Amino acid sequence: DAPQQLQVPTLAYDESSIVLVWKAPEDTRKIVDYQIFSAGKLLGKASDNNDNFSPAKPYIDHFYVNDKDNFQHKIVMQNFTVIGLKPETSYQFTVKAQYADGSLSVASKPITAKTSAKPQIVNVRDFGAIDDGKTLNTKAIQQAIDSCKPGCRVEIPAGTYKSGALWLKSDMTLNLQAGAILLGSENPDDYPAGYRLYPYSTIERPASLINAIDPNNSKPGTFRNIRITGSGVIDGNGWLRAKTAEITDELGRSLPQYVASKNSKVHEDGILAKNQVEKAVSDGMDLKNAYGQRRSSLMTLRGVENVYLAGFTVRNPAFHGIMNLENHNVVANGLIHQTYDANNGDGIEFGNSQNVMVFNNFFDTGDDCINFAAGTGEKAQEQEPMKGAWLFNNYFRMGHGAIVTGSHTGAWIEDILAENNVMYLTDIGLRAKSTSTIGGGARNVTFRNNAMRDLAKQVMVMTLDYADSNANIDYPPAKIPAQFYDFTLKNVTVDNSTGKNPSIEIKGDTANKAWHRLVHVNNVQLNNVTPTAISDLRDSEFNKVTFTELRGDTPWHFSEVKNVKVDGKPV
Ligand code: NI
Ligand code: NI
Ligand code: NI
Ligand code: NI
Repeated sequence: DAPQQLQVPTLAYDESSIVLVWKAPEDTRKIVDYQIFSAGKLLGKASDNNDNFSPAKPYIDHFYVNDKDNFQHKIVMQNFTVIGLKPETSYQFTVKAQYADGSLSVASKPITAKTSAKPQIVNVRDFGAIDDGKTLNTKAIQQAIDSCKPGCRVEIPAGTYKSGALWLKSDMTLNLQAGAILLGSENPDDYPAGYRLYPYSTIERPASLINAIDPNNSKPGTFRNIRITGSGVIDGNGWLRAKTAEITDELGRSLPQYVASKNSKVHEDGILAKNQVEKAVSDGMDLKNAYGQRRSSLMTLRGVENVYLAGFTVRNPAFHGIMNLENHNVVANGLIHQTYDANNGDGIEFGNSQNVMVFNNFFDTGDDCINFAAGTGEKAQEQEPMKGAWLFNNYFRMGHGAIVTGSHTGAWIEDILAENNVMYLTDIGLRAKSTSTIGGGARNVTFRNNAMRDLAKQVMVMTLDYADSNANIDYPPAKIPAQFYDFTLKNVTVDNSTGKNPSIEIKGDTANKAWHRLVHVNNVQLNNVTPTAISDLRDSEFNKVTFTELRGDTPWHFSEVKNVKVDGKPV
């Protein structure tokens, strides 16, 4: 059957290049690659193209190096980058599946796609931006952005440019060139009032280092067509290095290591984080809220329709890494996150956003790699559901969970597909969490065709707490309680999970009517992991789940279950 849904991701094109992605089927056992054709002429194979353009790809190939016996699910590439094109030119494209036996599928339905016109180019050095070792460049960089006409590319060339909060606008690209480091100011005054997370949030957070934030309005379409690209680094200047400041990773490359702090330690551990918490406490906040709310995140983009993030390295946030709040049509392509172990330094947060795509990312994060959020309590639905996410061809290294939905489930997290990824040293593959009074939940979540090694904690955890007016809770409680259902875990392999907690852990509170339902687990092999602990679950089935080298006596531990089934036989 022909590959489906060949497409250019939102804004993933410029004057000389176009990125293509397509769906891979559920069952890829026979598919070993994809070949891409332009006007029926072979441009190449997806595997080879990713070797060239994806920062995840060498890590992903390397993951299989010691996999004699073919234990690990072999992921396929679902993207191809076309370069060397001409400005304002249409190109037609098809894709074919390449099979084990060497034959090819029928072509996909073609697409035509057109490169853009060569953009006005604005260099920040022409506004007096300077890498001189302590000029603050905020004004220079903001002047360059302000001078932008629609379609402008703003360039930060090689060099380290210290900067305070910057404010982006519609219809522009900020390009961070090779050798460019955008460095956060450590001065809290360089980050003025930014935003409140939700409309009903009461504490104002500072601006991030990079912002698309309208002072009054969060609605999707407040901004449009924002692109941040290039192979340079955005460094938030949040934290000191850890005692072991740098490590050599599994490819022999160096990773930075950021101190893992807490609210009572930030005065010794923080840089911007320290200074911002100090300023907030002296302004009157207790230390807990100052730590929790008053550190600048690296990037906050709110109300943007069409966002393309590509190529850049993220380091050292004072708080979160990349935040998307109420955006539509977001693509993150080939970002490199090196933020281990900055406290709350998650890779990408998606908050009440729709139609989001992450591919070719490398994640080494201080918190969750990819987190989904949708508000809290009765007011949550003041906002869009968190709906439509497609996460593929990424390499997850360290982090609190590769795919996390969310704790904040109020308006619903839904229609999430994470396929053809590799995880190595990550805490957890799939994490789903909520409490009763948050409301909403998550549904239609598929985690499939992923391979995992040396997980630090557990494979998959779905947890639902009660309570009640037992609550020290800031939002109004939800009338309909939080639930999870319609979760699919298929064609997944894990070798080693070094935590002492349950490999597959599903937990609720059936007494208080809190259960999960409609969990479908098919064709999963778990080697050298602990037994499962599955609670509060109904109308679910586990088929062709094989445990080998079990760290315990029996894999299956069930309690408080209704209409569930292994494979194929009632529990
Ligand atoms: Ni090859
Ligand atoms: Ni640094
Ligand atoms: Ni961490
Ligand atoms: Ni956490």
